Amino acid sequence: SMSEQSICQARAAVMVYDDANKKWVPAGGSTGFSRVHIYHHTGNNTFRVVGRKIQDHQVVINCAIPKGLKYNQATQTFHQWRDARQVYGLNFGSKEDANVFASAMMHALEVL
Amino acid sequence: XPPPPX
Repeated sequence: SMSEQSICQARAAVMVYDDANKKWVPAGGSTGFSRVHIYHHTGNNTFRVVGRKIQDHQVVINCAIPKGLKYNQATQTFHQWRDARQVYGLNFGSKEDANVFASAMMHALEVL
Repeated sequence: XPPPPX
C-alpha cells in the first residue's frame, strides 16, 4: 500500500513443487484456494506475486516477478513459473481467473 | 516445468 497497487486478483490454489519428492504441495502448508494478486511497486516499476488464503488470510506466496521470467501456461487453469529457489504453480478456480492473472502477468513481463 | 498436479 502507498508503495504498490494491485493489478489483478484471481482465484487459485497456490502450490510449490517439492523437488526432492517429485510432488506438488500446497504453499504455506494447507490445501485451499487463495486470492492471488500481482502488485505493482509504482516507484521502481517492479512487480510481485502475493497471495492470501481465503479462509485464514495467510500469505502463501510472495515472490517477485523478475525481468525475462518464463511463464508456462501448461493448461488453461494451471500456470507455473520458476525462480532460483522454487517452482510455483497456480491452480486456478476457473479459466476466467487464469486469463485475468495470465493477462496481468504478461503485461508486467512486457513492462519490466 | 514439472507437469501439473493431477
